[PDB]
Amino acid sequence: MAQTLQYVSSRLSMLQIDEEDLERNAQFGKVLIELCPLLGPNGGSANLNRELEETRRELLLQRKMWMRSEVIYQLVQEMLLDLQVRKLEGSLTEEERKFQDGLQQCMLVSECSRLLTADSVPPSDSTSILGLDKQDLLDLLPPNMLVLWVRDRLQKQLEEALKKKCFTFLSFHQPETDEEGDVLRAAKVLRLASTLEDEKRRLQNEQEKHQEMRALLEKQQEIYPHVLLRCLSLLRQAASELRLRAQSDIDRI
Amino acid sequence: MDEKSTKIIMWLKKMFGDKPLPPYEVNTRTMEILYQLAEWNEARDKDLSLVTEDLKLKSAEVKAEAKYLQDLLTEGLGPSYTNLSRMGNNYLNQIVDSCLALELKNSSLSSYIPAVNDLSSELVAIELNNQEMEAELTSLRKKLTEALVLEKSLERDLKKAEEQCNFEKAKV
Amino acid sequence: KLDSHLKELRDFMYPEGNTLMLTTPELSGEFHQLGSQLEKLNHITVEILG
Amino acid sequence: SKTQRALQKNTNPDTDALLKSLSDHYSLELDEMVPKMQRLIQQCEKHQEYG
Amino acid sequence: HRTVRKIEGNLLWYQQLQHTEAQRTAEEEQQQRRKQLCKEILELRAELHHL
Amino acid sequence: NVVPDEKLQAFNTLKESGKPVLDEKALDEVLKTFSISKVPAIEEVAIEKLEEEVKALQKQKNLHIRRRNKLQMVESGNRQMCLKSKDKEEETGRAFQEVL
Repeated sequence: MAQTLQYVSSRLSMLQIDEEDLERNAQFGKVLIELCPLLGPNGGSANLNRELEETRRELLLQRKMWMRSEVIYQLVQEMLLDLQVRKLEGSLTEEERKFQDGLQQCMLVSECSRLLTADSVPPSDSTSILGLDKQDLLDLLPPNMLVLWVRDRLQKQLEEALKKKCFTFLSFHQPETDEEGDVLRAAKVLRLASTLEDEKRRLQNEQEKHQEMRALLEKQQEIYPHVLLRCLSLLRQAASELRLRAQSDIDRI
Repeated sequence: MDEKSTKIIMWLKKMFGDKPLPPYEVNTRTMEILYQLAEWNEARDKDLSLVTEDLKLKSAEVKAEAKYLQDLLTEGLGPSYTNLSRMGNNYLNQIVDSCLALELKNSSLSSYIPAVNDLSSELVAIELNNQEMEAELTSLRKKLTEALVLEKSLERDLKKAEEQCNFEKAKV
Repeated sequence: KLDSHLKELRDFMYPEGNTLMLTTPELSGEFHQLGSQLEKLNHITVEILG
Repeated sequence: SKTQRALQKNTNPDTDALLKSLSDHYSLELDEMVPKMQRLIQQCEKHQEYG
Repeated sequence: HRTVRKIEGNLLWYQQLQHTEAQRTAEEEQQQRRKQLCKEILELRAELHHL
Repeated sequence: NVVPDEKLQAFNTLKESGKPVLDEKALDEVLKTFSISKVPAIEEVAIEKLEEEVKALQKQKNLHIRRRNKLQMVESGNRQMCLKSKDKEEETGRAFQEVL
């Protein structure tokens, strides 16, 4: 019976069920045990919880794909901003300037091309903004030799930027790593995501422990006052019935 | 009582489906517990349905945006942005996986920094709170043990005292 | 409050800390002294009659 | 509420009332009984001298 | 069975208690250091909260 | 039904120690309060644990100081970048007026 209570209390943390309830109502306890699998740990229906977990997995996959692209996009924007700032400080080499101008122009053309191509359905009849077609924008691209050069150079710059960003993530999470060589930092970066997941898991475990301890504390706070009252009742009996009455009569005689 | 009873029976029928409802002791207390449980389940089922539908919508929206960004980058940077070196891909995966682990809106430092700080602060805060609660549990357990010992000692002393009083009463 | 009530009643009933006291210690001491003195008086009386 | 109800059922007599009764009874014994016993002790000592 | 539970239960209980107490006697001597460490911990928590 | 000679001796010692032997009811009440789980004997925060805590809090303090410094660097860097970005906005604003 104690096992049934523990099981039901762990799964149905909201139910205030005492041992007296299950002792007086044995068939009711069976019903609760049968209900526990049908009810998820959070009080929701098991089917709906399963559906929710499936839908969450799907979202995580899509998000992973989106994030991959988003990281690259952001890095490129950051790179462009950095090169722009250096261009204004007069510290940019002529090659860097050409690269910066070429890359900025390629991205801009691409962004604007898309503004025009509302992937909508060919309607052979849709009026473009300002009457511009995709081809009108492609003409504003730098010469094909410069575009290929910019794309080849970008790969090396992107990997360096990815490295710099990873090192920054690591440096913030583990500032002690800033005193370590690039090889050791690269090794630690390869574990960074797993370390963060572990820390998150640790937090979840500590929260569960907290809830358990809290449940125990509440039980003890329920039993303690009753025990004090029983002691008080015994002392009252000794004082009123024995000392003030029985013993006082004896002493007089 | 008749309305709550109807709600419980309907709810149990829904939960157990085609399986015959198991016989249980129908008393005021069992009905109250079942009723609270039924209300809680119904309210949670509603919340979970709304969350599940929203996540489906969000999954579609994220997919659409992913396609957009991929196309933008392919057209702007060429197919070569996807041909990163093994180490480059590893770095990219680690950033992505770190961001997913912290449930971030984006890969910016403005998002990563506060997330890491919050995770660290929450972990310490909860660990301290658990230590404090452990001390309180130990302290109360001691108080409870002392009180229980006292209760037994008082029961003994009272019995002895009652015997002694009876003996003296006989002498008197 | 419960703890305070319990401590106050207990202190009163257990003055020497170890034994439940039903009689006032001062009174218990006097009974013993009076019993002893009466025993002496009874000896003297028996001795004189004898 | 359960603990308060248990305190009210177990409260005849009120712990404060009971402590007062106990303290009064203690004072009564010291003022009346203890001196009476001392007087009797003294009387017994005089009777011994009479012997 | 009843006697065995009683015996084992009490032993278990007091074992748990003693274990809890024995740990304490050693502890009185270490009290000044405990107060100092507690003071230091409070000071460090306050500093951590400010940071 | 078997009580080893060791437990019997231990119990007799407990009886001799003058500690009240808890009746079955009392034991049930108190033992309920006992989570089977190995809650490790609260190793009474051994001065060592407090010391460990002080060490752990010092480590945390050092960490927060390092992270604050890093944040201040990132913040200064971003502030500079934000000012320069405003200059870009002004340059691009001029180029846009030329096109108009």
